[PDB]
Amino acid sequence: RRLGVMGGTFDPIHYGHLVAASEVADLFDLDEVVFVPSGQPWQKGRQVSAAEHRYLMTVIATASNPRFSVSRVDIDRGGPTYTKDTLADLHALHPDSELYFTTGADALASIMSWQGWEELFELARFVGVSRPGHITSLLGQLAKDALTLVEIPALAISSTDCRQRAEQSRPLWYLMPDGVVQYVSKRRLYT
Amino acid sequence: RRLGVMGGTFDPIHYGHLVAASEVADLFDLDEVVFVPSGQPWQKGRQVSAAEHRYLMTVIATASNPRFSVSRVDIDRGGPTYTKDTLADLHALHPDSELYFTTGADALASIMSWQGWEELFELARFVGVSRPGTSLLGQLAKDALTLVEIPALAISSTDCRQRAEQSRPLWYLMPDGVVQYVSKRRLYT
Ligand SMILES: CC(C)[C@H]1CC[C@H](C)C[C@H]1OC(=O)C[n+]1c(COc2ccccc2)n(C)c2ccccc21
Ligand SMILES: [Cl-]
Ligand SMILES: [Cl-]
Ligand SMILES: [Cl-]
Ligand SMILES: [Cl-]
Ligand SMILES: [Cl-]
Ligand code: NA
Repeated sequence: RRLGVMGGTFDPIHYGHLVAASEVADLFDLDEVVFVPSGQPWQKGRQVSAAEHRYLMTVIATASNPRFSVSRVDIDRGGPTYTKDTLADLHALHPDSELYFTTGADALASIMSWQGWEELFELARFVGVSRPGHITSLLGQLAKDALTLVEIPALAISSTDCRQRAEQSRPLWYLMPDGVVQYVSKRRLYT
Repeated sequence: RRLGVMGGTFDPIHYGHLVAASEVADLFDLDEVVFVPSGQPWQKGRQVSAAEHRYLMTVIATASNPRFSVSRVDIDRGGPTYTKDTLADLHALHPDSELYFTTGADALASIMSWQGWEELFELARFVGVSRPGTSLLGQLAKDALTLVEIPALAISSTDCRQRAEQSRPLWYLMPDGVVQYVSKRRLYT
């Protein structure tokens, strides 16, 4: 049994993320993908939206898919979110599943540089998903089958662009599910 | 009043097309957009799916949007489409609207090359849409048309058909109803 673990802040989630999870599930024959919204990033950058907003947008976006679910392990843990804690928690909850941790390739590079990965690679296989656009030699240096990079055209859609459109009152329709568009608007998330 | 005319083969329609139409409508303050599935393209290539399938997928995809609708005028005319016929038909149906014709930059290049572009520019404002990344340059230089980049057009009909052929999932690249219509009609097997 194989379980995908889609980590991110999901601020907001959009169709790029959903396509990514669907394609990774297909490529690696995953039985389910669990979306795990981050609790509080250690990574330097923008202040993220309140955790319950990012959780609810992720539930709304994934509800209709019988093979997707959403986990609160990172939001409920307390303190900053580390990938190794996420995988430990999910390994305990799903003891017989091989874990496939999936996130944006850039984000994954930062995790590996800052946190290291010998312990991470013992816990899960890793998949970095990248927007359309020497690194192979580097990938050959890594443990066999430990890390795969996958290009997803739909990741031309970005959370940054979605937030900027919302701030500028430009339409979000068809970049993300209807329910997420309306949740963003009626809770006034990105003004 | 301003009306967008979104021409395409829509084989299949996908979220890239819907984002593009929505973005053009916002940029140009269009009151509505009419999608017009075309006949067989002028350019030599694959035979597109039967017109009824492409029309139904476009209706399914746009039904929920109050500002979108679908027109049969090009598929009922028969043959490859002259854009001046499309614009004459839509002008008669919306005679007080200024028309904005939008299509893929590649289709627009074929229009400029094989159809009478001088007559065409009297009839509508032309907008080409493309994903980020030559006679068309002469008209752009004169501001006889405008090109708009749409990131979601990284999603392409070619990739959607290849995925269907290989039994790979189409979820979230296009509305659920289109995914299921493609599957249960076996369109790209
Ligand atoms: C840890 C690095 C050396 C290494 C991990 C395995 C992947 C093949 C990534 C590699 O990173 C890079 O190559 C460059 N890089 C990126 C760019 O991240 C990617 C990711 C995938 C493909 C290309 C670039 N970001 C965001 C970094 C942050 C800190 C240090 C180096 C970083
Ligand atoms: Cl993103
Ligand atoms: Cl609510
Ligand atoms: Cl009118
Ligand atoms: Cl002509
Ligand atoms: Cl049917
Ligand atoms: Na122009």
